[PDB]
Amino acid sequence: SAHLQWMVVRNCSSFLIKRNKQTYSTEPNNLKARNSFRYNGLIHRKTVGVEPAADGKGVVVVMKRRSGQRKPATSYVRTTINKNARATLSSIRHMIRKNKYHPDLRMAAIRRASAILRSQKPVM
Amino acid sequence: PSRLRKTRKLRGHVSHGHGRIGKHRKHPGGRGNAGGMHHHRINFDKYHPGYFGKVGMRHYHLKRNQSFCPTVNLDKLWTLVSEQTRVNAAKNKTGAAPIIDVVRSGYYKVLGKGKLPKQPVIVKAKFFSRRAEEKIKGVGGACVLVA
Amino acid sequence: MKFNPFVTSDRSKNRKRHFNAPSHIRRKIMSSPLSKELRQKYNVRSMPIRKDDEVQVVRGHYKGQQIGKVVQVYRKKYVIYIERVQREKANGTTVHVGIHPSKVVITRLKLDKDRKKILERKAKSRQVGKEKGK
Amino acid sequence: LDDLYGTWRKAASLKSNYNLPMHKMLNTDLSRILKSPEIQRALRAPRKKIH
Amino acid sequence: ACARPLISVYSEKGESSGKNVTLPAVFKAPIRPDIVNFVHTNLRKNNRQPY
Amino acid sequence: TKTWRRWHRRVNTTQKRYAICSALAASALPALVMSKGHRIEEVPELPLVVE
RNA sequence: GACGAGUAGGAGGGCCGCUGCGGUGAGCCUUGAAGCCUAGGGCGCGGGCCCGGGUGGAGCCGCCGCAGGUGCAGAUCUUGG
RNA sequence: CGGCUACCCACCCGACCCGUCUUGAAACACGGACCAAGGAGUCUAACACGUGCGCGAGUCGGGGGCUACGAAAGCCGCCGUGGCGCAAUGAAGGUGAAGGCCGGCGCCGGCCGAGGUGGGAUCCCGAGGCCUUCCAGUCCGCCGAGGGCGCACC
RNA sequence: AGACCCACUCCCCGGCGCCGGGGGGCCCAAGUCCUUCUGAUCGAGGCCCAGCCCGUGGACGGUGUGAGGCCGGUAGCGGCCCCCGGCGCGCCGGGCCCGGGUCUUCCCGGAGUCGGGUUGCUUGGGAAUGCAGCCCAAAGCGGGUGGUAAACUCCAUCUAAGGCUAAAUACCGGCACGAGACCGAUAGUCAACAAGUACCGUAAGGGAAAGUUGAAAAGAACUUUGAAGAGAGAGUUCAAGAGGGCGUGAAACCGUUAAGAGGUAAACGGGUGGGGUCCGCGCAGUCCGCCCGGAGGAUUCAACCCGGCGGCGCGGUCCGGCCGUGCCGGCGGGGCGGAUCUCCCGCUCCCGUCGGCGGGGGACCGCCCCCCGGCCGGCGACCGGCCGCCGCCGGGCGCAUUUC
Ligand SMILES: [Mg+2]
Ligand SMILES: [Mg+2]
Ligand SMILES: [Mg+2]
Ligand SMILES: [Mg+2]
Ligand SMILES: [Mg+2]
Ligand SMILES: [Mg+2]
Ligand SMILES: [Mg+2]
Ligand SMILES: [Mg+2]
Ligand SMILES: [Mg+2]
Ligand SMILES: [Mg+2]
Ligand SMILES: [Mg+2]
Ligand SMILES: [Mg+2]
Ligand SMILES: [Mg+2]
Ligand SMILES: [Mg+2]
Ligand SMILES: [Mg+2]
Ligand SMILES: [Mg+2]
Ligand SMILES: [Mg+2]
Ligand SMILES: [Mg+2]
Ligand SMILES: [Mg+2]
Ligand SMILES: [Mg+2]
Ligand SMILES: [Mg+2]
Ligand SMILES: [Mg+2]
Ligand SMILES: [Mg+2]
Ligand SMILES: [Mg+2]
Ligand SMILES: [Mg+2]
Ligand SMILES: [Mg+2]
Ligand SMILES: [Mg+2]
Ligand SMILES: [Mg+2]
Ligand SMILES: [Mg+2]
Ligand SMILES: [Mg+2]
Ligand SMILES: [Mg+2]
Ligand SMILES: [Mg+2]
Ligand SMILES: [Mg+2]
Ligand SMILES: [Mg+2]
Ligand SMILES: [Mg+2]
Ligand SMILES: [Mg+2]
Ligand SMILES: [Mg+2]
Ligand SMILES: [Mg+2]
Ligand SMILES: [Mg+2]
Ligand SMILES: [Mg+2]
Ligand SMILES: [Mg+2]
Ligand SMILES: [Mg+2]
Ligand SMILES: [Mg+2]
Ligand SMILES: [Mg+2]
Ligand SMILES: [Mg+2]
Ligand SMILES: [Mg+2]
Repeated sequence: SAHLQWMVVRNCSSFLIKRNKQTYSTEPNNLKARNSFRYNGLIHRKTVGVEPAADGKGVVVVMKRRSGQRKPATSYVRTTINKNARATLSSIRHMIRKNKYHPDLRMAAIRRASAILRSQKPVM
Repeated sequence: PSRLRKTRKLRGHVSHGHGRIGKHRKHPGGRGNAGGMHHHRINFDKYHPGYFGKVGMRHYHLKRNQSFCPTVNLDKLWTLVSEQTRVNAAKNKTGAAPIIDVVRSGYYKVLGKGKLPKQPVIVKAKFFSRRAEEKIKGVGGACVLVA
Repeated sequence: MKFNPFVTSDRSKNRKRHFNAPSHIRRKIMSSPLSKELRQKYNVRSMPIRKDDEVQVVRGHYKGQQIGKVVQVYRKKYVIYIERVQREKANGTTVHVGIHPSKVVITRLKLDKDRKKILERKAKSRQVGKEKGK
Repeated sequence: LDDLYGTWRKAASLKSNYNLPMHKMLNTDLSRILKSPEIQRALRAPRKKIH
Repeated sequence: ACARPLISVYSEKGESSGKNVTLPAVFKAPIRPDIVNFVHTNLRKNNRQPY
Repeated sequence: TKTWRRWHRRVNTTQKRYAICSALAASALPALVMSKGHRIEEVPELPLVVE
């Protein structure tokens, strides 16, 4: 399930990293990149993910489907968004809120998307 | 493991958890059970009564096979045979009673302790207790002695 | 991985057997790879170095395309000396610089009666090996 | 594998006597268990007002 | 739980074949990392040469 | 140090089979395999059965 | 909300420290590791730890578990200076 | 210009050298020039207690046998022989762990059947009541006088 | 041994001679490919749509770092050569011409030994387990043993005082090997090195300290002061800040330079003040969202069209599949177990038969596998195709009071 896997991953996963009184999680679909039951991207049936695109512009959003829980190859669908910051934020906000697809971390996804967007622009 | 033992947290303490007035000497009270009659009298009387002295007769060449006689109780008597034996005997209308050869199971003596269900039996044992036999007779059954 | 229980895998024993090997084993150990022309001609990948072979240098400060003949094979130091791979000393006298056979490619073999039969045996063994493969 | 370690209802056919160890709990989905009408109905009102 | 899925068999080329066998009940056995760690700890000492 | 240190430890067979059964059961959960760190992202399905 | 002393002694927490083993960091590293020195910047109550500068030339560490020949100021302590 | 902290100096207050034995140590009590490295409750077996895991009136292959790491790992079950537990008491001969009621002549057939009291966490019933205009009114809950069958345990 | 019946010959060596498991020798795959650091690469990037080549070979070691592919080896039921071996044949010489059952007749046993008494040692052996010394010292339906001495009386079990025998078993000496959760030069054997050596004791014996130049000696030509030790230049090396006990190079200790202080021994905790060292790459001091206004620049928003993807109970009750650690029915086809019962074969007693044991077979029960049908639940450890809603992406129409 979810809690069953969490009780094993919480202190044993390879993505886990502890140092300087802090612990994180480097799993590919972890918003805020911190080790918690809320933001883990492997032990949940439905998961969202915000990553920078292959090109230096845009953001790719990864969503986990419903059928292929045991099929990692087809479990994730990647959608590339390349537009203005306000439109991208609206698109992600609608994608999570109006689909009711894990609405617990929609704000965290928006924060990550904004952070990626400001990082992609040229730095003065 | 030595990692979790108390010695790891005793470093830095001079006496290593053994006292400063009376140091941890080698054998302050003798070796082993020394002085059971003299200075360990209180311990050997408050915790080992009957320890000193002989009693009874002496059996020089004792062999356990002669006195070997495991016992079983009537509550476990039906457990020796399979369940289908008991259910068929209960369902049986001709009054035939199952024969329980406790010797084949590996018990020589039968002791009557628990309640015996109302069902005819034929217990074929090597020894019988008085109460065991009367319980079998009372519930309806037979006792067969074998050598 | 190795499966023969009679062959060592211990580092200490292998080093001891290498640095205390007798001269007739030093000869086989100090073997140099043949050139592309030589291997495609005699079908032999490598041969022990000899006293009168024309060789090049592949790695080191003296590497290049120049061809030089060996002058002696100092098997005690795992070293061979070449015709013109040398440096001057303080007093000005020129002394050759030791080069390991592993970084030496043989260009022309000083083939003899024994050298030819060694090459034929090695070629025969690898040919029957390839045939056994398919 | 089924013949080696046996099914839940079928014991192992190659071991002398073995069967899969029974679960201490079956429905491991704690969130689904908590977010059900049966439990939520028989609950007291929350007190999330920090004093 | 109680369900038993149907795991397909892939050919050498990669694509899924027509063969499809049910999941053995062993794969739904309880997960006990405590027991696994205890067993691994105690069994890894049995191949240890003395010193 | 003496040669007769208790190097070897024995474990009950029931829990020996308990551990491997739990290991096999955990081998079919994608979260627990990625937690182990194997690159398995594009694998068609974790219970990888081949012809 | 209340409380905070402490010898011998007991217990608990150590993201305190050392060595090796199983896993793990697509870990570090001749574009410089360990070790050592440092009037350098700090953190942690503390055990200690992370960066900066100089020598070094070949190995080294973090996390999860396992194991110990695992922490010195003394013992008219041992060896060496 | 800022930097408590880490280098040096100056001043005010405090300030006897550590360890150990001792009721009492800075002691005119003993050990101690300084520095580096080594250095002291470990291991085997037995028992007891407490805690973790598996199985459970059963439990255990520790010996033996079958099939690089692997001298591992898996399997035996008509290899559980055997250890521990399931029965105690007596020196031993040995013995070895509920009964009550009804009818006939201590014995025969049938019935009830495996303790009682006090305290006992929890559970069961419910005299009524928990309001939105007011009355009767049902269903789902909640609280509750009082009454019970009473875990473990004493 | 005799008589009467049955009954076999191929046993055994050893001399000679023809056939298909070890001891060593010699060998067997694949990059020094293109750039790039370096002093040297075994470092780093790439090698296609043969994702460089080999792989039954990615153990290890060496090679100027850290190499599957440079070399030795490594894997291989891989190859060739020499010596020897246990087998399976042939002749040749001789050795023995040997066996079982029934009946009849004879024979048969180990002595200063057992045992008894005593003494001493040992053992758990206790009115004496075992062993030994002294004394006595035998018998043959006898003797020994039967864990309390003795007497009597029936039993049970062996035959002492003669001897041989592999196997399973022990191994800190020896030969050759493999390995390690061990030690890493004050550790580990006393000894990693010219170690039981140097060295001490008359002797028996005691018994050390002691590893690291550099990749390669390339071990510093030559000039200069001094007799020389040894300096100053120069040169080798990436490096002499590696110069022949030479990797790294701490502390105690000492010199020099720089800074400060100094008559209550030095040193220490709290609090400041002053001086130095560097740090803040500081010395006109943070921006982040929303709104207003001005200068601008875009192929531009919303709303529609098509295609794709996802979610959603959509559809109170769409259709089809799968599972149950759910159940029911079965003129279904099976495997496991049973201390539930019951035609055939083998074995023994009796004159093909009556009465017995073992095995097989059949029936019955429990569980499980598969097939069919009917319900319940799930698909949120386990879904497919339509329809409905929503979201997202791409391509168009969109045309600037929208949008960026
Ligand atoms: Mg103390
Ligand atoms: Mg104590
Ligand atoms: Mg003391
Ligand atoms: Mg005392
Ligand atoms: Mg003691
Ligand atoms: Mg007295
Ligand atoms: Mg080989
Ligand atoms: Mg306190
Ligand atoms: Mg160690
Ligand atoms: Mg200092
Ligand atoms: Mg080197
Ligand atoms: Mg010291
Ligand atoms: Mg003062
Ligand atoms: Mg003292
Ligand atoms: Mg004293
Ligand atoms: Mg005194
Ligand atoms: Mg004192
Ligand atoms: Mg005084
Ligand atoms: Mg004195
Ligand atoms: Mg004293
Ligand atoms: Mg002194
Ligand atoms: Mg030390
Ligand atoms: Mg306990
Ligand atoms: Mg016992
Ligand atoms: Mg190498
Ligand atoms: Mg490469
Ligand atoms: Mg290599
Ligand atoms: Mg390579
Ligand atoms: Mg090669
Ligand atoms: Mg004696
Ligand atoms: Mg008698
Ligand atoms: Mg005899
Ligand atoms: Mg004899
Ligand atoms: Mg003999
Ligand atoms: Mg091994
Ligand atoms: Mg030394
Ligand atoms: Mg050293
Ligand atoms: Mg030594
Ligand atoms: Mg030394
Ligand atoms: Mg040195
Ligand atoms: Mg050294
Ligand atoms: Mg240097
Ligand atoms: Mg150096
Ligand atoms: Mg070096
Ligand atoms: Mg030095
Ligand atoms: Mg001065």
